[PDB]
Amino acid sequence: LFSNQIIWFVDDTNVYRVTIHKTFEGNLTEKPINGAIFIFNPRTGQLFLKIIHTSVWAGQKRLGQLAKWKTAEEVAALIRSLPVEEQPKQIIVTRKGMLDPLEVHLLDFPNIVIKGSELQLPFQACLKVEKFGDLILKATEPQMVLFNLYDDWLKTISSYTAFSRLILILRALHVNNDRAKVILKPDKTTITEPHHIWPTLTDEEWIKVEVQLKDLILAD
Ligand SMILES: [Cl-]
Ligand SMILES: [Cl-]
Repeated sequence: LFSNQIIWFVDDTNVYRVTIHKTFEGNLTEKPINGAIFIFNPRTGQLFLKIIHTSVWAGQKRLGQLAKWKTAEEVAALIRSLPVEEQPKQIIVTRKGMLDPLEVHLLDFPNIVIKGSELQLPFQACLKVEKFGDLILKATEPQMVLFNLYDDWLKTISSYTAFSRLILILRALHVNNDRAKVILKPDKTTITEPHHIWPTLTDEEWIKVEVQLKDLILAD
């Protein structure tokens, strides 16, 4: 990572989502709720959040499988909307089921290398960060929203350090949301700016937070 090649991580985990309910009659219903594709540039912190509205599933079967294909279609659509100089050189899919759908959808983009990964990058943790969760839940149509997942960090730290910090945050939220949120609020006065994702912390506070997040992930 981090060279002069544009790299995107693509996480399709959260595209097809449902609420499972046991009815008074004893049967399970699985009603879809809105999902999202996360498309993430680890060098710049750019996130393209493509919100997937439940209308896309209307009249369809095997929604989990179809979701992989929907994701590939949407990644291709995003690429086509961008100038060539902004298109990724590499796409790293977080789940192996995306490899074949994305290959088939990107045949017109011979410069783009697609590969899988064993990295633990749980963008699903973002669903419990209110500023994404409510946005996704309340959407009434598909849309794409841009974010900067590194806030103002790159003013003083490298892309490598920023990526590592983000991964620790996401993995810790994933493992234990409530404890991660406490670690990320070290003082009564700790705030997150309205346009930021993460809290405003001193350098010293971040050092302590990063060790605590890592320990939380290790405890599993
Ligand atoms: Cl998969
Ligand atoms: Cl969109």
